[PDB]
Amino acid sequence: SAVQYFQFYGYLSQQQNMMQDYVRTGTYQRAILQNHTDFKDKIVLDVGCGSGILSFFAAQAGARKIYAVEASTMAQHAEVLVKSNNLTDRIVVIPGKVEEVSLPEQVDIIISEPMGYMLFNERMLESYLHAKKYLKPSGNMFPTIGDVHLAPFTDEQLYMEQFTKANFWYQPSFHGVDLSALRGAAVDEYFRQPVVDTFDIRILMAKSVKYTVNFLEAKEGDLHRIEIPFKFHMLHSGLVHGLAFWFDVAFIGSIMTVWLSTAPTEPLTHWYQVRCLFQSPLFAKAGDTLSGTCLLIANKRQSYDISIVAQVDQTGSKSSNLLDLKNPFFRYTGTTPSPPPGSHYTSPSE
Amino acid sequence: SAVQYFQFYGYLSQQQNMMQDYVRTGTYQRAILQNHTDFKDKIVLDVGCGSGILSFFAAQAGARKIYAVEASTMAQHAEVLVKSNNLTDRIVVIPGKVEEVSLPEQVDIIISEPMGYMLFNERMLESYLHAKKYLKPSGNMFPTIGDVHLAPFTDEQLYMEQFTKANFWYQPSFHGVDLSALRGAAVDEYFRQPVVDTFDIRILMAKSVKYTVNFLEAKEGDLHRIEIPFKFHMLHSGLVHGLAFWFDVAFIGSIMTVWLSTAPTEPLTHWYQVRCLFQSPLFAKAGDTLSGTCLLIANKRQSYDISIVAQVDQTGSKSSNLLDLKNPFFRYT
Amino acid sequence: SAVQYFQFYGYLSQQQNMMQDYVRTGTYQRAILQNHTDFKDKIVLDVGCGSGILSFFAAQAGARKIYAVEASTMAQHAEVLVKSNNLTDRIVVIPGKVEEVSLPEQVDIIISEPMGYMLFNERMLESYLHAKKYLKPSGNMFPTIGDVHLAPFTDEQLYMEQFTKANFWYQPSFHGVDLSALRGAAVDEYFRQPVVDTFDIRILMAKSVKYTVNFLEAKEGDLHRIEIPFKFHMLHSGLVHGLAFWFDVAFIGSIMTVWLSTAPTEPLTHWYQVRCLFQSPLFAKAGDTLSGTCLLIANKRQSYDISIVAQVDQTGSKSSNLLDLKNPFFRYT
Amino acid sequence: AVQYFQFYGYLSQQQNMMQDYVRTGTYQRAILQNHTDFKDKIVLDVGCGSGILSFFAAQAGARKIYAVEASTMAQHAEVLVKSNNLTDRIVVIPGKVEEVSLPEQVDIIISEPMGYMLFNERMLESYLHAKKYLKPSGNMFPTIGDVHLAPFTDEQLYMEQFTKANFWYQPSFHGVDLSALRGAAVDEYFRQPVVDTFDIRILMAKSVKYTVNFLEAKEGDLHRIEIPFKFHMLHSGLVHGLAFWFDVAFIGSIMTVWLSTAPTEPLTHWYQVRCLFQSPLFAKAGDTLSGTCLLIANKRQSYDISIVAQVDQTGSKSSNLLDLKNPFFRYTGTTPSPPPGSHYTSPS
Ligand SMILES: Nc1ncnc2c1ncn2[C@@H]1O[C@H](C[N@H+](CC[NH3+])CC[C@H]([NH3+])C(=O)O)[C@@H](O)[C@H]1O
Ligand SMILES: Nc1ncnc2c1ncn2[C@@H]1O[C@H](C[N@H+](CC[NH3+])CC[C@H]([NH3+])C(=O)O)[C@@H](O)[C@H]1O
Ligand SMILES: Nc1ncnc2c1ncn2[C@@H]1O[C@H](C[N@H+](CC[NH3+])CC[C@H]([NH3+])C(=O)O)[C@@H](O)[C@H]1O
Ligand SMILES: Nc1ncnc2c1ncn2[C@@H]1O[C@H](C[N@H+](CC[NH3+])CC[C@H]([NH3+])C(=O)O)[C@@H](O)[C@H]1O
Repeated sequence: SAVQYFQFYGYLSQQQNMMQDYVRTGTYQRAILQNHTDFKDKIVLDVGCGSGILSFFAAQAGARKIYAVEASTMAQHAEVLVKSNNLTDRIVVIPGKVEEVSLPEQVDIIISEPMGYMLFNERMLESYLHAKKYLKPSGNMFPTIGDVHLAPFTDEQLYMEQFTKANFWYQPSFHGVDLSALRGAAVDEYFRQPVVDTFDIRILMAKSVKYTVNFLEAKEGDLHRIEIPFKFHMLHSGLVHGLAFWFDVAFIGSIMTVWLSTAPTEPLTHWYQVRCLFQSPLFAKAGDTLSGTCLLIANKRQSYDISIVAQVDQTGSKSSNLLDLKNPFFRYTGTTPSPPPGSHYTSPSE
Repeated sequence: SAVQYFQFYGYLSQQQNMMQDYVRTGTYQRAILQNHTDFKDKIVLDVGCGSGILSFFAAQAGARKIYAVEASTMAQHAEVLVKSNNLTDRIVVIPGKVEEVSLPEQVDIIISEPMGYMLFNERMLESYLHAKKYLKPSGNMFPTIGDVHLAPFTDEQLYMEQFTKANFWYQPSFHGVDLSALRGAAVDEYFRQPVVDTFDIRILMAKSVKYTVNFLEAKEGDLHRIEIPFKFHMLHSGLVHGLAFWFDVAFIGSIMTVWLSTAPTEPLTHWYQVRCLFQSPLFAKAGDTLSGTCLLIANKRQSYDISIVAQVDQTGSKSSNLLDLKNPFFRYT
Repeated sequence: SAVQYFQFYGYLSQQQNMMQDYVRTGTYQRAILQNHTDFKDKIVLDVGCGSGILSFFAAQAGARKIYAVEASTMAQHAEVLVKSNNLTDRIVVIPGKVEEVSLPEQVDIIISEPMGYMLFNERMLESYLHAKKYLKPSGNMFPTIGDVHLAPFTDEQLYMEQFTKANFWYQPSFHGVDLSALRGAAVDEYFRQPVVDTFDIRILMAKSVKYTVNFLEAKEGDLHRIEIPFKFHMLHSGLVHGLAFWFDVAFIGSIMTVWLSTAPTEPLTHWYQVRCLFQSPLFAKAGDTLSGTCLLIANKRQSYDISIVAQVDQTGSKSSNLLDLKNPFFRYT
Repeated sequence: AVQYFQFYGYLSQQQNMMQDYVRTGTYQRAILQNHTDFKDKIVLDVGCGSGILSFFAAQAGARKIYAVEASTMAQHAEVLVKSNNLTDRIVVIPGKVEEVSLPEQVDIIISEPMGYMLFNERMLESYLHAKKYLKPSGNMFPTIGDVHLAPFTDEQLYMEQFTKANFWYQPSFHGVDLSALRGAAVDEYFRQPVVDTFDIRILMAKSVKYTVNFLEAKEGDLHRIEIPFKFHMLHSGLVHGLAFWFDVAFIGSIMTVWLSTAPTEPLTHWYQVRCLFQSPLFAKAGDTLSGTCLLIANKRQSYDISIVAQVDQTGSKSSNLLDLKNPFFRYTGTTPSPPPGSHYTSPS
């Protein structure tokens, strides 16, 4: 539901949680300030301003007028901050959906933070693209482009954990009740959940594949159906338990390009990384090719139905999987991720 | 939304989380089996059967026919278990809301698990009471009664934990931005959050006060406005940081009465306990009396508007508070 | 106020308290005796001799004549010690303020112990500098130079101790009275308090910054306005709760240079260390630079109005703070 | 006078006084339980500080409350009067009660003018001075003040003074002979009244009480306070000095309420005060310890204390001169130990 989505972002604690992500917030601030010529005396649109922080960064960069659109009740709080920071003549908070509000004029640049898990979750990118109707023909988008990265991984424990949980139902006398008939359904449910957390990069079995969305060119409708083909050339031999997902966005300004990355090679963000499991894992040897497709289909719950089909070309062994991005499993514990066993090529005792 | 509510309970993982609470499940089973004569050859209604477990307990106790009503998709799973457990002739799953379905006959006993945090959360108690339209005049209800217990507590660490998070909004220059104008709003939000977890009973400053709901006598409408008065006789001197809440239910059967407790003196359940924090603690001395009321008003979001007003009678120190069950702080780890 | 100062130093217990600081007294004695050649057959001025201890040290080092100026009543006690130690021909107690007395001749070397908290507190340094009107050209001063050290620190416990105290004025119903309107005033007051005590150096977030006062060159008026710029290169990521202050002085003699340090890495002195708290801490990452200035303005109440302005340059996060040396928080155990 | 009022300008001290539950709670109870003395009456709060007592008076139904305050605290009180929506009932008057002007005479005066040994800080004089604004038959809250004194024995406290002074009794402190100042150091320590608490078992006789009736007394009475005493010794031993504490009474129309700082009561921010004899006196149980404690007002907002004590049966005499404005704060928080030899039955 949309109501619930906007209720979630009405809480100051959630805004705070996002603001406290230093990578995110700091990178946005740097991206805006270091490209000051894209903002000085310009007209700006902030799509989904929340607390208003990005608009304040735009004001720090010298913007003449900033329209800050916000659909949740947070809009009232942003208005309080615009007043208390004495920026009433430069920032105008507009309550409502960017799809339904009216803007007084066209803008030189649109800024937003529309990314969700594996980039697309929450389907805010559509609104962000929708807002382009207010952009002048020479206008810019901050972020300008988004890269989704995919890679196959091996993680036997993560895989087996699912069955360990579902096997609760495989008992003939739970307080006298035979639960076993539901074991299959429980297994399916667990494997339909994308897994949100981080991992050691050594579990990755091949160089990532990149899928790019150019926000200046893309159309809203483009995000209702996203087909991501992939061809992985395996670097390590073993069992492929699924695909890991992360993303980067780039702010391409007149002075410099600034990147915000959620890669597992980078410090963690509140986006972590996402893994989609194969219910049937695939064996591959170094040198093999793992080919297939990831298809994201927009649904009515502000999310996507994910279909992943993969095959090892040399053996023809196939795996097909369906996942629901709206019900991810938050697994992150804070514990340092262990590398796969058999990572020692020299004696650990030396 | 009701949609949201029933979507939450459609997941098998959630059913599993509830089922693996051994105190809960075991206490229900014992309550039913030790009172088998209340079930033997009887007609039963299971309000919100979920996986169907309570209906299976009713069947174990010899019930002749069990109508198991369930509004979520879980209903389909319960049907599978009834079939696989060879009980098609005794357990009948009725998919839908208990407020909207039709039952073939009146029942001798209603069984359910309608309790949430502080007993009243999620507002399933209303549905449970509504189901009484299907109850024969001499019929029973399992649970028969529910007691919510309140007690004042002292916990500096918790108070400062919430305060520290709220003070983020005190910053005059977060990346150059002055957030302070929202500090009052932030404190209000954080302290409206019920704190769900457990605690050592040594933090309790007075004997608990009890508020009883008799499910046999109560009417549905009664749960639209719940006024809970309290008068505590302080046993320890110190700072009262808020009120702790937990609950007991009793299954009053023909053979014996069995209690299910979520008290902090008892083994932990998936309900843990709930605490309401005061934005400013109240100082009290041993022997003082802490008086006031907890008022719950049903709202349009499947929940309650809750106000807690407490005062130290001797000094007139008053605290007024709002609690939002829609936004709990799950602190347990 | 000057009256109060000189009343304070009139008590023998205070003199005792200072004399029993063995690092201080011992370091002074070593500084003077190891550089006996700077005193042998010389004329000395002891600014604020108190008990006279430093003058006795000068006499031990072979000085021909020592003028020991003291404005408090302690002057009479010193004279008793000069007589009982049979040093009347060498130590001459001059009662009065160094700014007002008359000395018969110019001196070869000035000795004093004019340091207070953060070096500058109590404002005896300007009197010490004023005394140079009696110094022969190329004459020496013990101490010769003073280094004030600054460093950012993180200490959540201290911050919340002070914030907890300030939150008393947050109460909306203290014995029925709403105090909250004064919370802003209370927070401002408590956080204006320098925190006097020691700490583990592990709380420091960056290499200290040095500010040097050369007592041979500095002029009296210079201590009426002191501007200390600083640029810290952050070595650790975290919350900067404020700035830590300490000081060293050097006695640069002809035989050797002797240092008296009050650094937290050194044995404790009665000066401890001083910390200034920010009402709101500043977040910083390793590699960032924390820049700003500490401005001390002499006020008419024998103290300084202190302003500390600091910012995290990468984010523009600013903190402006006031410190009141007149109202310290003595925290050491 | 400047420093005195500078001290009370800080919110932290007001807070320290407010957090003393005995004091604050007892004032609140005294005022609220005697509501007929306040309901629709004209009130004067002498030295209102934060204004707390005025708020108590307002809770009790006062028609108008004049709150006089000489320190900067006056504005903080003004902020609280506005924020508590009581501007038509409470009027904050910045300035000294001796110098400001009130338009009306009042029915009752409230204040908290007590210091160490009751009299320290000399605020009672201001309090009594304020009676120029009191209607005839008007009341005083507190109405009377009782100072209690009793002889004590505390060998450790006594010997402590010499232990501290003997720092100066050494011939080569870093090469310096300090000995000549030892006598001066000893006299200095013994001039300091000792502020802290103690076990009531160190007290050697029932206290003697000196009462000041604030309804009857004049300001001038407090310039010279002569407190005669005659103790009937209950325990035998060495008498090292006199212990001091005080009570005040709020004598209302409905009931009388007491605020005590006695060592038998929970501790207050006033603690208790002990004045040492530089020469102790031996006494037997049953002997009489007679003499006088004379408090003489000085210009330092305090008193010079002269204590002359004698054991009548032996004629052993001791005299002491003390400065109440420079007391030694000795309190540490440690549970006070009773004197050794307090066991009458086997401890094992
Ligand atoms: N079509 C739309 N019209 C208006 N407002 C919208 C919106 N879609 C999302 N929002 C808000 O936009 C914010 C989203 N974001 C990120 C959430 N992952 C807030 C980012 C904020 N600008 C910041 O950087 O702190 C939230 O407050 C959302 O209610
Ligand atoms: N008015 C209503 N009509 C029908 N069904 C309802 C309902 N209100 C709740 N439910 C279901 O009842 C179950 C609740 N409970 C506990 C949730 N805290 C499960 C009870 C089950 N019998 C068990 O004990 O495992 C869930 O499946 C809910 O969808
Ligand atoms: N302008 C001045 N003219 C004369 N006397 C002064 C003075 N300023 C301070 N004093 C005294 O100097 C002493 C200071 N010092 C340091 C005290 N923090 C005494 C130290 C003494 N010399 C020692 O080392 O034992 C005190 O007695 C002060 O009254
Ligand atoms: N002649 C005088 N005229 C006006 N004000 C005076 C005063 N003498 C003392 N005060 C104030 O009285 C207060 C003292 N008292 C007690 C301190 N020992 C505070 C009482 C206050 N009403 C409370 O109970 O909190 C302080 O603010 C003092 O500046």
